[PDB]
Amino acid sequence: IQRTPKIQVYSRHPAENGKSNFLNCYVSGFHPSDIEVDLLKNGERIEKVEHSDLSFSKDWSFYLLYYTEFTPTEKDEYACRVNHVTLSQPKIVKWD
Amino acid sequence: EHVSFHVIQIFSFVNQSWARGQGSGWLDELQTHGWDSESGTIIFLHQWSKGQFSNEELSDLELLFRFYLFGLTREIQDHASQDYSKYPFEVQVKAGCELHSGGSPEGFFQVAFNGLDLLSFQQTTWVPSPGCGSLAQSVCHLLNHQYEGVTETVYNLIRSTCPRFLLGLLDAGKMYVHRQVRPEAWLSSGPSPGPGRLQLVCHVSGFYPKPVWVMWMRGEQEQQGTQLGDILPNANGTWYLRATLDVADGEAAGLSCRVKHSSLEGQDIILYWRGSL
Ligand SMILES: CCCCCCC[C@H](C)CCC[C@H](C)CCC[C@@H](C)CCC[C@H](C)CCC[C@H](C)CCCOP(=O)(O)O
Ligand SMILES: *[C@@H]1O[C@H](CO)[C@@H](O)[C@H](O)[C@H]1NC(C)=O
Ligand SMILES: NCC(=O)NCC(=O)NCC(=O)O
Ligand SMILES: O=S(=O)([O-])CC[NH2+]C1CCCCC1
Ligand SMILES: O=S(=O)([O-])CC[NH2+]C1CCCCC1
Ligand SMILES: O=S(=O)([O-])CC[NH2+]C1CCCCC1
Ligand SMILES: CCCCCCCCCCCC
Ligand SMILES: CCCCCCCCCCCC
Repeated sequence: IQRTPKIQVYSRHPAENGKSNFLNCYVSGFHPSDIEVDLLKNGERIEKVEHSDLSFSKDWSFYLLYYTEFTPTEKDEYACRVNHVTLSQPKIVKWD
Repeated sequence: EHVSFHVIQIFSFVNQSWARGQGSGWLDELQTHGWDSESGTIIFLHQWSKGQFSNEELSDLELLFRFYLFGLTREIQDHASQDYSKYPFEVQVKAGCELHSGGSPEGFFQVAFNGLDLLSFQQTTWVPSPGCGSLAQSVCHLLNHQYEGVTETVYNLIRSTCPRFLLGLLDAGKMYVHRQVRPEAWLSSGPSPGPGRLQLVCHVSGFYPKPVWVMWMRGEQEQQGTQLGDILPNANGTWYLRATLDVADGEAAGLSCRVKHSSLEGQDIILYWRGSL
Protein backbone atom coordinates (compact mmCIF):
# COMPACT_ATOMS: atom_id res chain seq x y z
CA ILE A 1 0.00 0.00 0.00
CA GLN A 2 1.78 3.12 -1.32
CA ARG A 3 -0.40 6.20 -1.85
CA THR A 4 0.70 9.36 -3.40
CA PRO A 5 0.50 12.78 -1.71
CA LYS A 6 -2.31 15.14 -2.62
CA ILE A 7 -1.16 18.76 -2.34
CA GLN A 8 -3.48 21.70 -1.78
CA VAL A 9 -2.09 25.21 -1.52
CA TYR A 10 -4.22 28.05 -0.23
CA SER A 11 -3.82 31.33 1.54
CA ARG A 12 -5.47 32.15 4.85
CA HIS A 13 -6.50 35.60 3.53
CA PRO A 14 -7.01 37.15 0.08
CA ALA A 15 -3.72 37.89 -1.65
CA GLU A 16 -3.11 41.56 -0.90
CA ASN A 17 0.22 42.84 -2.15
CA GLY A 18 2.19 44.15 0.83
CA LYS A 19 -0.18 42.73 3.47
CA SER A 20 0.80 39.88 5.79
CA ASN A 21 -0.89 36.54 5.08
CA PHE A 22 -0.46 32.79 5.62
CA LEU A 23 0.35 30.29 2.92
CA ASN A 24 -1.03 26.84 3.73
CA CYS A 25 -0.02 23.59 2.07
CA TYR A 26 -2.17 20.62 3.06
CA VAL A 27 -0.60 17.32 1.97
CA SER A 28 -2.78 14.28 2.50
CA GLY A 29 -3.46 10.72 1.43
CA PHE A 30 0.18 9.66 1.30
CA HIS A 31 1.84 6.48 2.53
CA PRO A 32 4.49 5.74 3.83
CA SER A 33 4.93 8.81 6.04
CA ASP A 34 8.45 9.53 4.78
CA ILE A 35 8.04 12.75 2.88
CA GLU A 36 9.76 16.02 2.01
CA VAL A 37 7.35 18.96 2.09
CA ASP A 38 8.77 22.41 1.55
CA LEU A 39 7.12 25.75 1.05
CA LEU A 40 9.04 27.64 -1.64
CA LYS A 41 9.52 31.35 -2.29
CA ASN A 42 10.75 31.87 -5.86
CA GLY A 43 11.71 28.20 -6.01
CA GLU A 44 13.79 28.53 -2.83
CA ARG A 45 12.84 26.69 0.34
CA ILE A 46 11.25 28.71 3.14
CA GLU A 47 12.81 27.89 6.48
CA LYS A 48 10.21 29.68 8.66
CA VAL A 49 7.40 27.17 8.25
CA GLU A 50 5.22 25.30 10.69
CA HIS A 51 3.62 21.94 10.21
CA SER A 52 1.17 19.78 12.06
CA ASP A 53 2.33 16.63 13.70
CA LEU A 54 2.03 13.60 11.51
CA SER A 55 -1.48 12.28 11.56
CA PHE A 56 -3.48 9.84 9.47
CA SER A 57 -7.04 9.09 8.43
CA LYS A 58 -9.14 5.94 8.84
CA ASP A 59 -7.54 4.42 5.76
CA TRP A 60 -4.13 4.96 7.47
CA SER A 61 -2.93 7.46 4.88
CA PHE A 62 -1.08 10.42 6.32
CA TYR A 63 -1.74 14.11 6.24
CA LEU A 64 0.24 17.21 7.18
CA LEU A 65 -0.69 20.87 7.26
CA TYR A 66 2.14 23.28 6.49
CA TYR A 67 1.90 27.01 6.80
CA THR A 68 4.21 29.98 6.69
CA GLU A 69 3.49 33.64 7.34
CA PHE A 70 4.34 35.62 4.23
CA THR A 71 3.77 38.97 2.54
CA PRO A 72 2.85 38.47 -1.12
CA THR A 73 4.19 40.91 -3.70
CA GLU A 74 3.69 41.00 -7.46
CA LYS A 75 7.16 39.64 -8.28
CA ASP A 76 7.11 36.78 -5.73
CA GLU A 77 5.91 33.30 -6.67
CA TYR A 78 5.13 30.87 -3.85
CA ALA A 79 4.76 27.13 -4.09
CA CYS A 80 4.52 23.89 -2.15
CA ARG A 81 6.97 21.16 -3.16
CA VAL A 82 6.50 17.55 -2.13
CA ASN A 83 8.93 14.72 -2.68
CA HIS A 84 7.73 11.24 -1.87
CA VAL A 85 8.81 7.71 -2.64
CA THR A 86 5.67 7.41 -4.82
CA LEU A 87 6.78 10.41 -6.89
CA SER A 88 9.19 10.08 -9.82
CA GLN A 89 10.04 13.79 -9.39
CA PRO A 90 9.28 16.42 -6.73
CA LYS A 91 5.78 17.75 -7.31
CA ILE A 92 5.45 21.54 -7.12
CA VAL A 93 2.03 23.17 -6.71
CA LYS A 94 2.03 26.95 -7.09
CA TRP A 95 -0.19 29.38 -5.25
CA ASP A 96 -2.55 31.84 -7.01
CA GLU B 1 -22.85 14.47 18.63
CA HIS B 2 -20.25 11.70 18.77
CA VAL B 3 -16.95 12.92 20.15
CA SER B 4 -13.66 11.05 20.07
CA PHE B 5 -10.17 11.10 21.48
CA HIS B 6 -7.29 9.24 19.79
CA VAL B 7 -3.72 8.66 20.79
CA ILE B 8 -1.85 7.81 17.63
CA GLN B 9 1.64 6.44 17.21
CA ILE B 10 3.63 6.19 13.99
CA PHE B 11 6.95 4.46 13.93
CA SER B 12 9.13 3.43 11.05
CA PHE B 13 11.96 0.94 11.20
CA VAL B 14 14.42 2.02 8.53
CA ASN B 15 16.46 -1.10 9.29
CA GLN B 16 16.71 -3.74 11.98
CA SER B 17 18.39 -1.49 14.54
CA TRP B 18 17.13 2.02 13.65
CA ALA B 19 13.60 3.38 14.04
CA ARG B 20 11.79 6.73 14.15
CA GLY B 21 8.80 7.31 16.40
CA GLN B 22 6.10 9.91 16.59
CA GLY B 23 3.01 10.24 18.76
CA SER B 24 0.13 12.61 19.34
CA GLY B 25 -3.27 12.98 20.95
CA TRP B 26 -6.26 14.26 19.03
CA LEU B 27 -9.60 15.51 20.30
CA ASP B 28 -11.62 14.83 17.14
CA GLU B 29 -9.46 16.56 14.48
CA LEU B 30 -7.93 18.98 16.99
CA GLN B 31 -4.43 18.04 18.06
CA THR B 32 -4.31 18.34 21.85
CA HIS B 33 -1.12 16.48 22.73
CA GLY B 34 2.25 15.76 21.22
CA TRP B 35 4.95 13.41 22.42
CA ASP B 36 8.56 14.32 23.20
CA SER B 37 10.58 11.19 22.49
CA GLU B 38 13.81 12.71 23.87
CA SER B 39 12.39 12.78 27.41
CA GLY B 40 9.46 10.47 26.85
CA THR B 41 6.84 12.96 28.00
CA ILE B 42 3.52 14.45 26.93
CA ILE B 43 3.43 17.83 25.19
CA PHE B 44 0.25 19.61 26.30
CA LEU B 45 -0.60 21.80 23.30
CA HIS B 46 -3.31 23.90 25.01
CA GLN B 47 -3.90 25.40 28.44
CA TRP B 48 -6.65 22.84 28.93
CA SER B 49 -4.85 19.75 27.64
CA LYS B 50 -4.61 18.26 31.13
CA GLY B 51 -8.38 17.80 30.76
CA GLN B 52 -9.29 17.49 34.47
CA PHE B 53 -6.65 14.83 35.21
CA SER B 54 -4.24 15.34 38.10
CA ASN B 55 -0.50 15.61 37.53
CA GLU B 56 -0.29 12.21 39.24
CA GLU B 57 -2.66 10.50 36.77
CA LEU B 58 -0.88 12.15 33.83
CA SER B 59 2.61 11.21 34.98
CA ASP B 60 1.33 7.69 35.62
CA LEU B 61 0.14 7.70 31.99
CA GLU B 62 3.54 8.98 30.86
CA LEU B 63 5.25 6.18 32.80
CA LEU B 64 2.82 3.75 31.20
CA PHE B 65 3.64 5.05 27.72
CA ARG B 66 7.36 4.82 28.40
CA PHE B 67 7.09 1.25 29.72
CA TYR B 68 5.06 0.57 26.58
CA LEU B 69 7.67 2.00 24.20
CA PHE B 70 10.44 0.15 26.06
CA GLY B 71 8.61 -3.17 25.80
CA LEU B 72 7.76 -2.41 22.17
CA THR B 73 11.37 -1.86 21.11
CA ARG B 74 12.67 -4.83 23.12
CA GLU B 75 10.07 -7.14 21.55
CA ILE B 76 10.49 -5.76 18.02
CA GLN B 77 14.18 -6.59 18.21
CA ASP B 78 13.81 -10.05 19.78
CA HIS B 79 11.18 -11.11 17.20
CA ALA B 80 12.21 -9.19 14.07
CA SER B 81 12.85 -11.42 11.06
CA GLN B 82 16.06 -9.34 10.80
CA ASP B 83 16.41 -9.88 7.04
CA TYR B 84 16.82 -6.62 5.09
CA SER B 85 13.87 -7.70 2.92
CA LYS B 86 11.29 -6.73 5.57
CA TYR B 87 12.74 -3.15 5.86
CA PRO B 88 11.85 -0.32 5.81
CA PHE B 89 8.45 -0.83 7.51
CA GLU B 90 5.99 1.50 9.22
CA VAL B 91 3.58 0.77 12.06
CA GLN B 92 0.60 2.96 12.94
CA VAL B 93 -1.33 2.65 16.19
CA LYS B 94 -4.64 4.44 16.73
CA ALA B 95 -5.97 3.89 20.23
CA GLY B 96 -8.66 5.80 22.03
CA CYS B 97 -12.37 6.11 22.55
CA GLU B 98 -15.57 7.41 21.03
CA LEU B 99 -18.35 8.71 23.25
CA HIS B 100 -21.79 8.23 21.70
CA SER B 101 -24.86 10.43 22.10
CA GLY B 102 -26.30 8.70 25.16
CA GLY B 103 -22.94 8.50 26.95
CA SER B 104 -22.05 4.97 25.93
CA PRO B 105 -18.25 4.70 25.62
CA GLU B 106 -16.64 2.69 22.86
CA GLY B 107 -12.95 1.86 23.05
CA PHE B 108 -10.68 1.06 20.15
CA PHE B 109 -7.06 0.08 19.59
CA GLN B 110 -6.22 -0.54 15.93
CA VAL B 111 -2.82 -1.15 14.41
CA ALA B 112 -1.68 -0.93 10.80
CA PHE B 113 1.50 -2.30 9.25
CA ASN B 114 2.69 -0.64 6.03
CA GLY B 115 -0.63 1.15 5.82
CA LEU B 116 -2.70 -2.05 5.97
CA ASP B 117 -4.78 -3.20 8.91
CA LEU B 118 -2.70 -5.45 11.17
CA LEU B 119 -4.88 -6.06 14.21
CA SER B 120 -7.34 -4.47 16.59
CA PHE B 121 -8.39 -5.06 20.19
CA GLN B 122 -11.98 -6.30 20.45
CA GLN B 123 -13.55 -6.86 23.89
CA THR B 124 -10.63 -8.54 25.65
CA THR B 125 -8.66 -10.16 22.79
CA TRP B 126 -6.29 -9.04 20.06
CA VAL B 127 -8.07 -9.83 16.80
CA PRO B 128 -5.70 -10.28 13.84
CA SER B 129 -6.87 -8.55 10.69
CA PRO B 130 -8.59 -10.88 8.17
CA GLY B 131 -7.02 -9.54 4.98
CA CYS B 132 -3.59 -9.72 6.60
CA GLY B 133 -1.92 -13.04 7.32
CA SER B 134 0.72 -14.54 9.57
CA LEU B 135 2.30 -11.33 10.87
CA ALA B 136 -1.06 -10.34 12.35
CA GLN B 137 -1.48 -13.76 13.96
CA SER B 138 2.08 -13.71 15.31
CA VAL B 139 1.62 -10.31 16.95
CA CYS B 140 -1.79 -11.29 18.31
CA HIS B 141 -0.39 -14.53 19.74
CA LEU B 142 2.33 -12.56 21.53
CA LEU B 143 -0.22 -10.05 22.89
CA ASN B 144 -2.86 -12.61 23.94
CA HIS B 145 -0.51 -15.22 25.44
CA GLN B 146 2.96 -14.01 26.43
CA TYR B 147 1.90 -10.85 28.28
CA GLU B 148 0.47 -9.95 31.64
CA GLY B 149 -1.61 -6.88 32.33
CA VAL B 150 -0.75 -5.55 28.84
CA THR B 151 -4.12 -6.62 27.46
CA GLU B 152 -6.06 -5.65 30.62
CA THR B 153 -4.29 -2.28 30.87
CA VAL B 154 -5.20 -1.55 27.25
CA TYR B 155 -8.80 -2.47 28.12
CA ASN B 156 -9.03 -0.10 31.11
CA LEU B 157 -7.21 2.66 29.21
CA ILE B 158 -9.50 2.65 26.20
CA ARG B 159 -12.76 1.77 28.01
CA SER B 160 -12.51 3.77 31.25
CA THR B 161 -9.52 6.15 31.31
CA CYS B 162 -10.03 7.42 27.78
CA PRO B 163 -13.73 8.47 27.99
CA ARG B 164 -13.02 10.06 31.35
CA PHE B 165 -10.13 12.05 29.90
CA LEU B 166 -11.99 12.86 26.69
CA LEU B 167 -14.81 14.40 28.72
CA GLY B 168 -12.38 16.21 30.98
CA LEU B 169 -10.74 17.64 27.85
CA LEU B 170 -13.98 18.88 26.33
CA ASP B 171 -14.92 20.43 29.64
CA ALA B 172 -11.57 22.10 30.26
CA GLY B 173 -11.49 23.21 26.65
CA LYS B 174 -15.13 24.33 26.59
CA MET B 175 -14.31 27.93 25.69
CA TYR B 176 -12.14 26.75 22.84
CA VAL B 177 -14.22 23.90 21.46
CA HIS B 178 -17.45 25.93 21.67
CA ARG B 179 -16.05 29.07 20.04
CA GLN B 180 -17.36 30.79 16.91
CA VAL B 181 -14.95 32.32 14.38
CA ARG B 182 -16.30 34.45 11.55
CA PRO B 183 -15.01 33.42 8.11
CA GLU B 184 -13.99 35.93 5.54
CA ALA B 185 -14.65 35.32 1.86
CA TRP B 186 -13.12 36.50 -1.37
CA LEU B 187 -13.44 35.79 -5.07
CA SER B 188 -10.79 34.73 -7.51
CA SER B 189 -10.50 33.27 -10.97
CA GLY B 190 -9.62 29.58 -10.95
CA PRO B 191 -8.01 27.44 -13.64
CA SER B 192 -9.67 28.26 -16.93
CA PRO B 193 -12.31 25.58 -17.70
CA GLY B 194 -11.81 26.27 -21.39
CA PRO B 195 -11.94 28.98 -24.03
CA GLY B 196 -14.83 31.28 -23.37
CA ARG B 197 -15.23 29.83 -19.88
CA LEU B 198 -14.40 31.03 -16.40
CA GLN B 199 -13.86 29.24 -13.13
CA LEU B 200 -15.36 31.39 -10.37
CA VAL B 201 -13.82 30.61 -7.02
CA CYS B 202 -15.29 31.72 -3.75
CA HIS B 203 -12.81 31.28 -0.91
CA VAL B 204 -14.22 31.08 2.61
CA SER B 205 -11.42 31.07 5.14
CA GLY B 206 -11.23 31.29 8.91
CA PHE B 207 -14.53 29.80 10.04
CA TYR B 208 -15.02 27.60 13.09
CA PRO B 209 -16.95 25.41 13.82
CA LYS B 210 -16.67 23.39 10.64
CA PRO B 211 -20.31 23.41 9.37
CA VAL B 212 -20.50 26.07 6.70
CA TRP B 213 -22.80 26.83 3.81
CA VAL B 214 -21.34 28.25 0.62
CA MET B 215 -23.08 28.54 -2.69
CA TRP B 216 -22.78 30.40 -5.92
CA MET B 217 -26.11 32.15 -6.55
CA ARG B 218 -27.90 34.19 -9.16
CA GLY B 219 -30.10 36.15 -6.83
CA GLU B 220 -31.90 33.42 -4.90
CA GLN B 221 -31.25 30.61 -7.40
CA GLU B 222 -28.49 28.27 -6.24
CA GLN B 223 -26.16 27.49 -9.13
CA GLN B 224 -26.26 23.73 -9.70
CA GLY B 225 -22.69 23.46 -10.99
CA THR B 226 -21.14 24.64 -7.71
CA GLN B 227 -18.44 22.30 -6.43
CA LEU B 228 -17.34 22.39 -2.81
CA GLY B 229 -13.70 21.59 -2.26
CA ASP B 230 -12.54 19.75 0.82
CA ILE B 231 -12.89 21.71 4.03
CA LEU B 232 -9.17 22.30 4.64
CA PRO B 233 -7.51 23.21 7.94
CA ASN B 234 -6.04 26.59 8.65
CA ALA B 235 -3.47 27.22 11.30
CA ASN B 236 -4.98 28.05 14.70
CA GLY B 237 -8.00 25.87 14.26
CA THR B 238 -10.16 27.38 11.59
CA TRP B 239 -11.22 25.95 8.28
CA TYR B 240 -11.00 26.88 4.65
CA LEU B 241 -13.31 26.02 1.78
CA ARG B 242 -13.31 26.81 -1.93
CA ALA B 243 -16.64 26.80 -3.72
CA THR B 244 -16.13 26.87 -7.44
CA LEU B 245 -18.32 27.24 -10.46
CA ASP B 246 -17.44 26.95 -14.12
CA VAL B 247 -19.50 29.38 -16.24
CA ALA B 248 -19.61 30.62 -19.81
CA ASP B 249 -18.02 33.94 -20.54
CA GLY B 250 -20.96 36.30 -20.62
CA GLU B 251 -22.89 34.27 -18.01
CA ALA B 252 -20.65 35.19 -15.07
CA ALA B 253 -22.20 38.63 -14.55
CA GLY B 254 -24.80 38.62 -11.83
CA LEU B 255 -23.39 35.58 -10.01
CA SER B 256 -22.55 35.91 -6.34
CA CYS B 257 -21.01 33.81 -3.66
CA ARG B 258 -23.20 33.42 -0.56
CA VAL B 259 -21.71 32.25 2.73
CA LYS B 260 -23.74 31.20 5.77
CA HIS B 261 -22.09 30.27 9.02
CA SER B 262 -23.20 29.98 12.63
CA SER B 263 -20.83 32.83 13.49
CA LEU B 264 -22.45 35.22 10.99
CA GLU B 265 -25.82 35.35 12.81
CA GLY B 266 -28.10 35.73 9.82
CA GLN B 267 -25.77 38.19 8.07
CA ASP B 268 -24.65 36.07 5.14
CA ILE B 269 -21.53 37.08 3.26
CA ILE B 270 -22.39 38.03 -0.31
CA LEU B 271 -19.72 38.72 -2.91
CA TYR B 272 -20.59 39.53 -6.49
CA TRP B 273 -18.35 38.29 -9.27
CA ARG B 274 -16.70 41.24 -11.06
CA GLY B 275 -13.74 40.31 -13.33
CA SER B 276 -14.33 43.27 -15.74
CA LEU B 277 -14.99 46.68 -14.12
C1 LIG C 1 8.11 7.66 20.02
C2 LIG C 1 6.61 7.64 19.77
C3 LIG C 1 5.79 7.52 21.07
C4 LIG C 1 4.28 7.76 20.91
C5 LIG C 1 3.49 7.76 22.22
C6 LIG C 1 2.12 8.45 22.10
C7 LIG C 1 1.73 9.12 23.42
C8 LIG C 1 0.75 10.29 23.37
C9 LIG C 1 1.10 11.32 22.32
C10 LIG C 1 0.65 11.01 24.71
C11 LIG C 1 -0.43 12.07 24.73
C12 LIG C 1 -1.81 11.44 24.81
C13 LIG C 1 -2.74 12.03 25.86
C14 LIG C 1 -2.02 12.47 27.12
C15 LIG C 1 -3.77 10.97 26.20
C16 LIG C 1 -4.17 10.87 27.66
C17 LIG C 1 -3.94 9.43 28.09
C18 LIG C 1 -5.19 8.57 28.06
C19 LIG C 1 -6.43 9.34 28.44
C20 LIG C 1 -5.38 7.78 26.78
C21 LIG C 1 -5.38 6.30 27.11
C22 LIG C 1 -5.86 5.46 25.95
C23 LIG C 1 -4.81 5.47 24.86
C24 LIG C 1 -5.52 5.95 23.61
C25 LIG C 1 -4.17 4.11 24.65
C26 LIG C 1 -2.66 4.16 24.38
C27 LIG C 1 -2.07 2.83 24.84
C28 LIG C 1 -0.58 2.66 24.62
C29 LIG C 1 -0.22 3.04 23.18
C30 LIG C 1 -0.21 1.21 24.97
C31 LIG C 1 0.07 1.02 26.46
C32 LIG C 1 -0.09 -0.44 26.90
O1 LIG C 1 1.16 -1.03 27.10
P1 LIG C 1 1.58 -1.51 28.63
O2 LIG C 1 1.71 -3.01 28.74
O3 LIG C 1 2.91 -0.91 29.04
O4 LIG C 1 0.49 -1.04 29.56
C1 LIG D 1 19.88 2.13 9.50
O1 LIG D 1 19.29 3.34 9.09
C2 LIG D 1 19.77 4.47 9.78
C3 LIG D 1 18.93 5.69 9.43
O2 LIG D 1 18.70 5.79 8.04
C4 LIG D 1 21.27 4.61 9.49
O3 LIG D 1 21.81 5.57 10.35
C5 LIG D 1 22.03 3.31 9.78
O4 LIG D 1 23.35 3.41 9.34
C6 LIG D 1 21.34 2.15 9.07
N1 LIG D 1 21.91 0.85 9.32
C7 LIG D 1 22.21 -0.02 8.34
C8 LIG D 1 21.97 0.46 6.92
O5 LIG D 1 22.67 -1.12 8.56
N1 LIG E 1 -3.20 18.27 11.01
C1 LIG E 1 -4.02 18.76 9.92
C2 LIG E 1 -5.39 18.96 10.54
O1 LIG E 1 -6.36 18.43 10.13
N2 LIG E 1 -5.44 19.80 11.71
C3 LIG E 1 -6.72 19.98 12.30
C4 LIG E 1 -6.86 21.15 13.25
O2 LIG E 1 -5.95 21.87 13.48
N3 LIG E 1 -8.15 21.35 13.84
C5 LIG E 1 -8.37 22.44 14.75
C6 LIG E 1 -9.83 22.34 15.13
O3 LIG E 1 -10.49 21.34 14.73
O4 LIG E 1 -10.35 23.23 15.84
O1 LIG F 1 13.02 9.97 18.78
S1 LIG F 1 12.76 8.60 18.19
O2 LIG F 1 14.15 7.98 18.21
O3 LIG F 1 12.22 8.75 16.78
C1 LIG F 1 11.64 7.62 19.22
C2 LIG F 1 11.51 6.23 18.60
N1 LIG F 1 10.98 5.29 19.58
C3 LIG F 1 10.00 4.42 18.97
C4 LIG F 1 10.59 3.84 17.68
C5 LIG F 1 10.76 2.33 17.74
C6 LIG F 1 9.43 1.69 18.08
C7 LIG F 1 9.00 2.07 19.49
C8 LIG F 1 9.53 3.41 20.02
O1 LIG G 1 -14.04 11.59 14.29
S1 LIG G 1 -12.99 12.46 13.65
O2 LIG G 1 -13.23 13.93 13.90
O3 LIG G 1 -13.04 12.44 12.14
C1 LIG G 1 -11.36 11.93 14.26
C2 LIG G 1 -10.26 12.30 13.26
N1 LIG G 1 -8.98 12.27 13.95
C3 LIG G 1 -7.92 11.88 13.04
C4 LIG G 1 -6.59 12.15 13.75
C5 LIG G 1 -6.40 11.30 15.01
C6 LIG G 1 -6.75 9.82 14.81
C7 LIG G 1 -8.04 9.57 14.02
C8 LIG G 1 -8.09 10.39 12.74
O1 LIG H 1 -17.11 21.61 14.08
S1 LIG H 1 -15.99 20.60 14.04
O2 LIG H 1 -14.76 21.48 14.07
O3 LIG H 1 -16.01 19.73 12.80
C1 LIG H 1 -16.09 19.50 15.48
C2 LIG H 1 -14.76 18.77 15.62
N1 LIG H 1 -14.47 18.73 17.03
C3 LIG H 1 -14.22 20.08 17.50
C4 LIG H 1 -15.03 20.26 18.80
C5 LIG H 1 -14.47 19.49 19.99
C6 LIG H 1 -13.01 19.11 19.82
C7 LIG H 1 -12.21 20.17 19.07
C8 LIG H 1 -12.70 20.26 17.63
C1 LIG I 1 4.88 -3.54 25.55
C2 LIG I 1 4.33 -4.72 24.76
C3 LIG I 1 4.56 -4.56 23.26
C4 LIG I 1 4.22 -5.85 22.51
C5 LIG I 1 4.25 -5.70 20.99
C6 LIG I 1 5.34 -6.59 20.39
C7 LIG I 1 5.32 -6.70 18.86
C8 LIG I 1 6.45 -7.60 18.34
C9 LIG I 1 6.25 -8.04 16.89
C10 LIG I 1 6.95 -9.36 16.54
C11 LIG I 1 6.43 -10.02 15.25
C12 LIG I 1 6.58 -11.54 15.25
C1 LIG J 1 7.70 -6.58 11.75
C2 LIG J 1 7.11 -6.43 13.15
C3 LIG J 1 5.70 -5.83 13.16
C4 LIG J 1 5.44 -5.16 14.51
C5 LIG J 1 4.00 -4.72 14.76
C6 LIG J 1 3.90 -4.21 16.19
C7 LIG J 1 2.46 -3.94 16.63
C8 LIG J 1 2.45 -3.28 18.01
C9 LIG J 1 1.13 -3.41 18.77
C10 LIG J 1 1.22 -2.75 20.15
C11 LIG J 1 0.05 -3.10 21.06
C12 LIG J 1 0.39 -2.94 22.54
